[PDB]
Amino acid sequence: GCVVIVGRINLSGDTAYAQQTRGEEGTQETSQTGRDKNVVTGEVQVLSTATQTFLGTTVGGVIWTVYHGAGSRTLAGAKHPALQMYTNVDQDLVGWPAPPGAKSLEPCACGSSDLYLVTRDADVIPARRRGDSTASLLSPRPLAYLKGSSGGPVMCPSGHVAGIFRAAVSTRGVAKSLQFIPVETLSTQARS
Ligand SMILES: CC(C)(C)[C@@H]1NC(=O)O[C@@H]2CCC[C@H]2OC/C=C/C(F)(F)c2nc3ccccc3nc2O[C@@H]2C[C@@H](C(=O)N[C@]3(C(=O)NS(=O)(=O)C4(C)CC4)C[C@H]3C(F)F)N(C2)C1=O
Ligand SMILES: [Zn+2]
Repeated sequence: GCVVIVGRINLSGDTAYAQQTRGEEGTQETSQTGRDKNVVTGEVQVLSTATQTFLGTTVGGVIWTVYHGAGSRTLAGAKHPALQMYTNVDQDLVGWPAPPGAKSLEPCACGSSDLYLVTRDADVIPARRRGDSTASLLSPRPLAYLKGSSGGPVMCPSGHVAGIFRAAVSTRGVAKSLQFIPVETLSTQARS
């Protein structure tokens, strides 16, 4: 089937919030068709398949997300579904051309180690960067609270995107660190 945009998160300005755009029935129908009547607004899109829900982040004109969520599927669009311009299983990364209305986030270059994840519910979860692709949670939290936020943005204090949430370091139901796809990896991405 198709990946469907069932919601959005606008990060510019005040404390962000999530905005639902479709329901169960409409998302199933639109994953069957591939025709998305709704307009695209925001920098972070809530994405769903017939079975899974996750996030995508708009950077450099492209909606990026995780392969373990979208696989090789297409993204519903105005007229027809959009084909993936980027696919990399090793990086767990996939990318579709950003349609009209999708606002891109600017890459981070400040070197700030004080990052935060924006979840699918628009919660802010801070973490201290300790490597190229890892950041330690300031407080451990149950893994279930992070589920469904893969593909969401890992942000710097300035509002620029340092990375894309990919996986969690967890033990016995409790997450201690986030692992993400560095933003520098999305610019050096081969338009297949
Ligand atoms: C134990 C754990 C937390 C479940 C697991 N940790 C884990 O593997 O830790 C190791 C050690 C340190 C980093 C990581 O190195 C391995 C990298 C794995 C990977 F991620 F690159 C990945 N490449 C794939 C490529 C092709 C096909 C399948 C793939 N499957 C993968 O990983 C899988 C998926 C990923 C996941 O659940 N991501 C999140 C999420 O919310 N998803 S989701 O939206 O609900 C949903 C399932 C709908 C899409 C953000 C974390 C949230 F839950 F916090 N996983 C397992 C984990 O995070
Ligand atoms: Zn920055």
